[PDB]
Amino acid sequence: GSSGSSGALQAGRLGSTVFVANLDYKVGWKKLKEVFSMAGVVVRADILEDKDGKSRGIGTVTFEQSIEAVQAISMFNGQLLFDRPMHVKMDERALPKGDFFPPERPQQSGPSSG
Repeated sequence: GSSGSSGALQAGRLGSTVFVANLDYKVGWKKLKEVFSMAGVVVRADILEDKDGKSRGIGTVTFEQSIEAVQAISMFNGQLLFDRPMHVKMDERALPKGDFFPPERPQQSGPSSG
């Protein structure tokens, strides 16, 4: 069987979700969320765990509007929390919002007929 042909790329950095890494064990979804509350309202706040169960210093925060999300990422980008720098980067999976329509406008004109 073939090795394993793969393919991917990053074309469209959209969304609000933010990936947080290098967090303190003590830091819980509570504090994390409460903190991110600054940039804006956290629609969904939770922490990422591994097989063992203990958080690997990685969390996830979801704001309401992109604007708010961005602010946090920055205001938190390189922020020293509990004597430990946090890593807030824009999420990868940019899920849509069921909002998109094709360009359809009522325009008809062309008086030409032999």
